[PDB]
Amino acid sequence: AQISMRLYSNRDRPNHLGPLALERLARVDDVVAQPARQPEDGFAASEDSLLGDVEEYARLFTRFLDGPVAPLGDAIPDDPARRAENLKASAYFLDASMVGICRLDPDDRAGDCDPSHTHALVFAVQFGREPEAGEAGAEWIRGTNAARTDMRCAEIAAILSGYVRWMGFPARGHFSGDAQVDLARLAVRAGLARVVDGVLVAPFLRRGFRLGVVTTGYALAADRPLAPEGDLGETAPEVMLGIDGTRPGWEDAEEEKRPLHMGRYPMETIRRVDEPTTLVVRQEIQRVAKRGDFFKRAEAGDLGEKAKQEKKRFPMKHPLALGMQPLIQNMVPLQGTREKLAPTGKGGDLSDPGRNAEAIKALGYYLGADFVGICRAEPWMYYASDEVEGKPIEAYHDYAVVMLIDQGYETMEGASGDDWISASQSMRAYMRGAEIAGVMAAHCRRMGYSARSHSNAHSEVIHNPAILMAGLGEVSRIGDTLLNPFIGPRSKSIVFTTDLPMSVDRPIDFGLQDFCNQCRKCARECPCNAISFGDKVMFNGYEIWKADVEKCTKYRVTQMKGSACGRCMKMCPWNREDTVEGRRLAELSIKVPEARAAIIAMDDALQNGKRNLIKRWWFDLEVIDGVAGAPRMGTNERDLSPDRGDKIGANQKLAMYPPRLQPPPGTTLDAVLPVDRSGGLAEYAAAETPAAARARLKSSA
Ligand code: B12
Ligand code: SF4
Ligand code: SF4
Ligand SMILES: [Cl-]
Ligand code: NA
Repeated sequence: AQISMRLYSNRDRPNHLGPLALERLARVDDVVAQPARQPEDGFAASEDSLLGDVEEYARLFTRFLDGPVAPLGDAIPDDPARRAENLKASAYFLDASMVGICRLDPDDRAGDCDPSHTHALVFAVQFGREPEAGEAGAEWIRGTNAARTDMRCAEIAAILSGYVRWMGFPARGHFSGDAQVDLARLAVRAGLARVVDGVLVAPFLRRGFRLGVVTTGYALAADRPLAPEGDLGETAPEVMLGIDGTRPGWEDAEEEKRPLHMGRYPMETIRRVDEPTTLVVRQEIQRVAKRGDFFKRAEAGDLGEKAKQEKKRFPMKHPLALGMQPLIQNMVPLQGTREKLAPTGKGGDLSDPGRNAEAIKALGYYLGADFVGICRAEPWMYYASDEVEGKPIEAYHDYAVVMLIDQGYETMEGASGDDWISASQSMRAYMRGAEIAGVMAAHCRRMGYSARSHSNAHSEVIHNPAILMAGLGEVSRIGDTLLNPFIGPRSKSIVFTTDLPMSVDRPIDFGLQDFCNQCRKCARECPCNAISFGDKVMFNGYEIWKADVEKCTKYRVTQMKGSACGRCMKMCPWNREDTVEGRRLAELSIKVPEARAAIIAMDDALQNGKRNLIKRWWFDLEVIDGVAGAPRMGTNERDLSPDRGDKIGANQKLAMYPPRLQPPPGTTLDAVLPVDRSGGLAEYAAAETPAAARARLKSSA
C-alpha cells in the first residue's frame, strides 16, 4: 500500500552528490546576476504560532556563525575537489536539501565580509510540510515556515563554519537573520536556483526553501549555474525513476497524501498491544540516581583514571563534532520549566486530547522528527536525584513526548561503527533532537502548559522506557537500545515532558522477541563483547537483555582508533536501506516467522555490514591539544567477524549494575564509588529468569 520508497539502491552513489539528481540538470559556466529574494510564507503567523520560538533558536545559533580559528595542522587535504566533496557531504549529513559551491568576487567582499574569503558553500533547506486546513495544529504552524527553515539554515551554517574553523581556516556562516553577503545572488551563481519574477526557484524544492552560506578562504572546487532558460531536465526518465538511487519524482506527491501527523513511515500498520512484549513490573522498579549513569561514573572516577581523563573528550575528537558542541551546550539553558503553569488561552482549542496528540505529532514532523510518539511520564521514568547537588528529582510532568532522529544509514554504511565519524553521528542526532524538542516545549509553555526537554547534555528522565511505552520500539538484544521496525536500532531519541493533555500511544509488537532470540549478530560484532549472547534476565523489575555497561563504557570513552562507538547499530539486520527490497525484508521479518532464521543467515551470507568504501566521505582527523591532525593510533576498519561458536551463551559472563550496585540516590560527582565488578558478575548469575518472575507474580494474582 506504501509505494513512495525507492526502487534503486544508492549504494554506488557518493554522499557529496546528495539525494537529488542535481548532476542531471542543464548547466552553463556563467549567468548574468539579477535581483532576487528568497521564498516566503503565503500567510502571516498569529500569536498562537510557533514563530517566537524558532526565532529564538535562530538567534541562539547566530552567536556561532563566527568563532575562534584553530591552528592549522599538517593533515588537511590540499585538493580542492576533495575538499569540495567533503564539505558538500557534510552539509547533506546535516540534512541540507541541496548544496553548491561558488567563488566570491570583489563586490561580495566589499561589504562587512572578511576580505580573505574567496569561496562560498551555499545550501538550501526545503520548507516543511504543513498541516492542511482544519487539521490539528494548523494554527500553530501556518506562516512560520521561513523562520522555521531559517532556523535550520543558521544551525547548519554555524556547524559547518565551525567545522572549517577547527580545521584551521577562517570561515563565517550566513543566513537571512545575519548575513554579510548576498544570499540570493550566491544561490544563483552556485547553481541551486534561478529567478522567476524576482523570486528564487530551485529545481525539486517545490515547497519553497531558505538559504545558508559559509564563506571561507578554504579553497574549494566550484559548481556551475543552472541553464537560465527552459527545461532543466527535472522530469527526464532517469530522474523520475531515480535510477542512480535518488529521490523518485513521484515521492513528493505520494507523501503529501498522508496526513502530516502520521509521519513518513507506516507505523499505523504495526500491531499495538496494551502492555509491552517484555515483562514490566512497575511496583518493583527502583528509581536510579543520575550519578549512576555510567558516563557520570566515569567522570567521577568510578571506572579508573583513563576513563576519567577521557570523559569530556571522547565524543569531541573530530572537528565536525566540535562544530556542533557550542550549539548543544548552549541549548541547555533553554530546556524549560519544571513548575506548573496556568493556561494562557493561546494555541486554539486544546480541549480534545486526541487532537492535541495529532497537533504535537504534526509539529514534530514539521520540525524534522523521524518518529513521534506520546506516553504517560510515569514516576519511575524520572531519575531519583541529580548528580551535581544530589537533590531529589520530582515527577513534575504528566506526559512524555518521545521523538526519534535517524542517525543516518548511508554514513554508517561507509563506517566501521567505532571510527572517526561515530560520535559525529551521535551528536548530529542529539543536536537536531534538542533543537526540535526545545522549540516544541517552548510552544507548550506559550500555551500555558509546563514543558521541559531532556537532552544528551541534560535529562531528568531515562529515555528507554518512554520509547517502549510510546510504541516506538521493542526491547532488543543490543540491550540499552530499543529497535524500531522501520529504522532498526539506528536512532537517537529526544524526550520532552509536558502537562499538555494528549491521548497516549500504545506499545508495539512486531515479532522482535522471537527474531532477536534467533540472531546474535550485534553480540558477535561488538568490539568488547559487551552484548549478551544469552537469554533475557530480570533487571530492576523488568525483563531485558542486559549488556555489560562497564565494558561498553570503557570501550567508547577510551578506545583510540576512533571517536566512541555504535557498531551494534550498524551490524543489525534491521539496519537497512530505504528501498523496496529493504522494506520487504522487514515486512517479511514482521509477518512471516518461518522466514526469520533465513533472513538472519542471509544477512551474513550476503555480507551485510561490510564497509562500503564509496560512502566514506569524512576525513580521519583527531584534534589533540587544540589542533586537528592525523589519528595518533590509527583507525578502526572492522569487517564481519566469525562465529564465537555454539556454547558462548552458556560461557559468557557479564556484569550487571542494578540499583544495589549503583551510587545511591543523593550521591554526587564529588564522591567516588569504584565499580564493583566481581559483585556485578555475581549479580548477573543470580538474576531471576523472566519465566520464574511470571510464575512468582501469578501466585499473587
Ligand atoms: C549513560 C548512557 C550510555 C552508557 C551507560 C548506560 C548505563 N546503563 O549506565 C553506555 C556507554 C553503556 C551507552 C551505550 C550506548 N548507548 Co547510551 N545512553 C546513556 C544515557 C545518556 C543515560 C542512561 C542511564 O541513565 N543509565 C543509568 C541507569 C538508568 O541504567 P540502567 O539502570 O542500566 O537502565 C538502562 C536500561 O535498562 C534502560 N531502562 C531503564 N529503565 C527501564 C525500563 C524498561 C521497561 C526498559 C525496557 C528499559 C529500561 O535504560 C537505561 C539505558 O542506559 C541514555 C539517555 C537517557 N537519558 O536515557 C543513553 C541511551 C540509552 N543510549 C543510546 C544509544 C543509542 C547508545 C549506543 C548504541 C551508543 C551510540 N553510538 O549511540 C550504545 C548502546 C549500548 C548497548 N549495548 O545498548 C540511546 C538509545 C536509543 C534507543 N533507540 O533505544 C539513548 C536513549 C540516548 C538517546 N537519547 O538516544 N550509553
Ligand atoms: S543484531 Fe540481531 S540480535 Fe542484535 S538486535 Fe539486531 S536483530 Fe536483535
Ligand atoms: S555495545 Fe558499546 S562497544 Fe559494543 S558495539 Fe555497541 S556501542 Fe560499541
Ligand atoms: Cl549513549
Ligand atoms: Na544491516
